[PDB]
Amino acid sequence: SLEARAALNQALEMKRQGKREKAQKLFMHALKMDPDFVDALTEFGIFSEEDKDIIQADYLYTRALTISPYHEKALVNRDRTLPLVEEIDQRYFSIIDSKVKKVMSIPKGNSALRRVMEETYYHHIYHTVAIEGNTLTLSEIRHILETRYAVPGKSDEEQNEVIGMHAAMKYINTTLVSRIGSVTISDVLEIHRRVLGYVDPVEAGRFRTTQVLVGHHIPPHPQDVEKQMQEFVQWLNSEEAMNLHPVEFAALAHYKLVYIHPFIDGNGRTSRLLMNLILMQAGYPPITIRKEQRSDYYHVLEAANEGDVRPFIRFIAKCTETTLDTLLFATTEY
Ligand SMILES: Nc1ncnc2c1ncn2[C@@H]1O[C@H](COP(=O)(O)OP(=O)(O)NP(=O)(O)O)[C@@H](O)[C@H]1O
Ligand SMILES: [Mg+2]
Repeated sequence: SLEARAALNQALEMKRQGKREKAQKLFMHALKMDPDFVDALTEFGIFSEEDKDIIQADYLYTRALTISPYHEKALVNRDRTLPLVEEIDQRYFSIIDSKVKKVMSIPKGNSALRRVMEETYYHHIYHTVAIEGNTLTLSEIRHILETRYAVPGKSDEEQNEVIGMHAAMKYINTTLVSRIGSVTISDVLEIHRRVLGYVDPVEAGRFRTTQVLVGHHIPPHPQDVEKQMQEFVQWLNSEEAMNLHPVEFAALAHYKLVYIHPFIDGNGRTSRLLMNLILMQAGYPPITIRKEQRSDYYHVLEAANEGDVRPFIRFIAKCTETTLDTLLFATTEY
């Protein structure tokens, strides 16, 4: 209905100008011209809730959600599955909480833990670069970082990706983990400057200025990157975010940054480092997304882009448990 679209637009204009009696009559007119106008049902719901008309607001929201019989069934069935899913997901977080407390309880000086923390550190760099096509072996990465002599017939780009990750991880561990106060945009830029500096020092620590494609994802226009990065770091330091479970917080931080895709390259590596900063600041160890999980990783990011972030949170939860199980399993040393 062309009149319904016009009635709604004019209703939102009258609401903005504070004339709510004229807004109400236009909302009613929009629904008279198109009773199934989702946009007008939802907006008239928001308008109703502002006036503390909770029953009317709920009626309009529920109407918007149940236009056709298949929507009706979807809402009935979802209301049944949700509590069962909330309970399954919460159980999994409590299993992770239990294994974190077991790893944390282990005394820092322990011979077994310290050997394993070193071995996994190189494992973690291997996975974070190998997942984007880096063909370096675990032994080659140990050589590059322990000796600081290059490896034969393997591109300097691949080797400088490793050096950058090492530099970025050391920077986080020394400067950011223990530091008190807010996470700034400059903290993210400082991580990116080290992650990408040794491969592309012109672009390292700098937001992109061009339109890009990330697989199936359309990140914001470069003109909007800075605005969304300001809203992002506001959320990072928000009271809401500090009340989230660390794994959820770390997972959402990771997803939100790769969604914005603010750099021309190293967005994944930076997001995974920011993820591990948040976990370490909450007393969890750094976790790995293995090379083998690339397909699953991309699938849950695509699902997040299309309006459900829970599969991504579960995937990060899964990855966290695998890491904790690896630390705990290495009591074989002791
Ligand atoms: N559909 C998607 N939506 C959002 N982010 C995505 C999507 N697909 C992939 N990504 C992320 O974008 C990264 C690739 O962007 P890029 O700037 O090249 O980062 P990178 O650090 O070079 N790559 P990587 O090591 O694989 O994370 C992927 O690794 C994911 O973290
Ligand atoms: Mg890349």
